[PDB]
Amino acid sequence: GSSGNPEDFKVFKYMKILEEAMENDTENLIEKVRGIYGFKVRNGPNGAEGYWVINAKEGKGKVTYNGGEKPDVTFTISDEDVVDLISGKLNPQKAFFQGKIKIQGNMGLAMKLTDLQRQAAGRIESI
Repeated sequence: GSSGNPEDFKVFKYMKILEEAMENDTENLIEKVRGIYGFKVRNGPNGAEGYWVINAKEGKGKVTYNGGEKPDVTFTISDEDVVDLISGKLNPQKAFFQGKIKIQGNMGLAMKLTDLQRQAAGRIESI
């Protein structure tokens, strides 16, 4: 599988701000959802594939390429669609259903991850 550099992925800048943003919340909700996240991102620049590990288990929330640690939950998304998911434009719910999101749900942890994605949606209004 042709794998170009991870910087060329759209998720690069998103996961880099993910790193900050998760803990950037003043009440560091990362401590509620302490876990290790594995992001398997496909459909890279030229059919490339990437994998970043978000260590939130320590309450840090840092993302590292080939983390080496066992992620409590792992997601599988396309580099193209991640931008809508992380922006709150594309529903990870509908994405899960349509195969854009393949996540091994942890009954406790991924539900708090479900809580965090509510914040990542960036919605203020009711509809």
